Amino acid sequence: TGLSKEELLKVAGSPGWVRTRWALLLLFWLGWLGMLAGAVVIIVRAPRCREL
Amino acid sequence: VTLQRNITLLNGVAIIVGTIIGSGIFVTPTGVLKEAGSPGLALVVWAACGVFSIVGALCYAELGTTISKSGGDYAYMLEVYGSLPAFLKLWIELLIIRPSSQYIVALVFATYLLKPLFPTCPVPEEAAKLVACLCVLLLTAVNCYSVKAATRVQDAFAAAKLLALALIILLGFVQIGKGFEGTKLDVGNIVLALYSGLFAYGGWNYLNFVTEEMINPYRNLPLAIIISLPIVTLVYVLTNLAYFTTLSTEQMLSSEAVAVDFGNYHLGVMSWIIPVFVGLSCFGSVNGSLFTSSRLFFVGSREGHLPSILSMIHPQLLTPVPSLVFTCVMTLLYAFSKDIFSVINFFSFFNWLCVALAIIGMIWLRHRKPELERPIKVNLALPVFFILACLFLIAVSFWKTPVECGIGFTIILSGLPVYFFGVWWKNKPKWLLQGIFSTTVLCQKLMQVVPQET
Ligand SMILES: N[C@@H](Cc1ccc(N(CCCl)CCCl)cc1)C(=O)O
Repeated sequence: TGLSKEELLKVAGSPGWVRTRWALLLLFWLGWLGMLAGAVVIIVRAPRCREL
Repeated sequence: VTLQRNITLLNGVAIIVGTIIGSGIFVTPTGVLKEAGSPGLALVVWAACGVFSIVGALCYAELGTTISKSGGDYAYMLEVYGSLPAFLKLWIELLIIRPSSQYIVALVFATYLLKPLFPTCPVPEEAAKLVACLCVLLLTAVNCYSVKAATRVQDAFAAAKLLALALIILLGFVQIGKGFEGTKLDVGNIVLALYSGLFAYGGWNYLNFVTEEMINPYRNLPLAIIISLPIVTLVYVLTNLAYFTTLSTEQMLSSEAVAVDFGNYHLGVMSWIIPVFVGLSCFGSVNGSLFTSSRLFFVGSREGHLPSILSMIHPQLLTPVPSLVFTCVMTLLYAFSKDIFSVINFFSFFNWLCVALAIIGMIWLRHRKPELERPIKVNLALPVFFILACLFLIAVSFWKTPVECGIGFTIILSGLPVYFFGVWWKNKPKWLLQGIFSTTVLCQKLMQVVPQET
């Protein structure tokens, strides 16, 4: 079994960890936008089907 | 903290109707008609497999309100067959069944959503895999922020399917307004035709994996099944009737995506409508499959089967964040395997096997424990009819397609080793226990998550 709720309250509010969460919840959204721009680049940089 | 019961009667319908329909109806009919061989008998198996689905789900409406617990088809066998039989299912559901199903349906989202930028040739593989994964990442985030957000998303993409199938039925009736042959009747063939609908209807059990999150399950769970699954049945027979107004047997039995060709036949200026609707259909199927899977891995950890990181909840937002992050990572790790459509077929039958073991367990409980309260009960003939129908259909797999089975069955047996080391052993080396605890508290500190209080 893992850590207590009221034990976690002693650590989880430390500025180091709050800055860590702020950084990661920026980096995830940034990395998703990275894949989005990537996908759009693939869709531009690919040969379209010739018409019938 | 505790997970609040946010799923309404309507959201309970949108969880089920919004995940049954998915890709199935818009791509499967060719694979019914190949084994039916006739537009007469095809419209029979679409109704008959519907009837099998209603009686199955009606067994689950009982079973879920007898146990009254959120772990669905895992809980309902843990309460019966005990620790290791439930673990074998959970291991397979965690490692294979659910990551593969999410990933391929996310791929169906991508490949159909992009289709009008590539009308006559395959969409490029990198674009498909990126767009598939961007879907799984975005839906994971939506599920992490708010149960209210994810359930209000599930309405939108439940509606999207019913609107799309309404558009198919509308065009069908318009062609009837504007203006049984050939059947391969063999008793050893038509059972394989009935099997083809058990991709298309499959998913009616999903509402049981979220039982503890409905506002009043003793009403909502059986009522949402009875509202939903007959509506799906009606929609399917009308949708296939609509296809058979437009496409000949020779077109339908050869075509790649029957609904897209149907779309091209009528909607020449705006033919991309149906391709995009099959895409948006899938986006809601992934959401529901992801929401619902998160609860299984969470519940498994409460009952001692999985590491105690996954039982934790985020106090500020009241979502099982580690389970959703695990769901996502495990699904995205699945994306780069090659022969997926072999995998999900040779394990296709394992779902039906477990559904049968669950209703067998229900009758074994009605013998052993009349002590348990049962706010609704089904007449025992329906379970017995349903278990006959299930075990008959399991047997078909080993007649028509046994060849793959050893590759799947190896993974089932590979569940036993991990059970012993992970669950029965109780972590005797204190250095491994300290490593587990260290790993745990890092996740705790990082994600800001805490155990549930009952
Ligand atoms: N009707 C669905 C397709 C579907 C059906 C059944 C399963 N299951 C396992 C067999 Cl792949 C149930 C447990 Cl995940 C998964 C997906 C749609 O069209 O989205």
